[PDB]
Amino acid sequence: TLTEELEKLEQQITLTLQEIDSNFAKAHRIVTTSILPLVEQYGEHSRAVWEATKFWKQFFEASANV
Amino acid sequence: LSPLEQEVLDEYERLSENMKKLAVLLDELASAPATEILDGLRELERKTSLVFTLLKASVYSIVLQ
Repeated sequence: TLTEELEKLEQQITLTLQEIDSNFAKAHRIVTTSILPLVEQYGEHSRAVWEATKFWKQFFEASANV
Repeated sequence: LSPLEQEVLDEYERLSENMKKLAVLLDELASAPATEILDGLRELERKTSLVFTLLKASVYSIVLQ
């Protein structure tokens, strides 16, 4: 009973450790999956928006510069 | 002298006629549009301010804030 529970909980600990590793790696996969290309696309479209603002900003600069 | 008479008479007749034309034309030409001009221009101020003066306003607001 004593050594029984010892080995049992020891195996539970090892299993739980492997489970933690699995969840951890799952989060790792999620980030490495497509989050980086997603934000790259976001920044790309944002860059396009800056090209949009590149025109009208000139007029505001002109207003400041008379 | 009839030739002198004809000269001064016809010439001054032309001058009087031209001066009548001057008075009428100058008065209408410079009176009629004037009111229309200033009316449309005060309204133009009321309109142009809503594109340009507000531009200065927004610029000042953002740059200061």
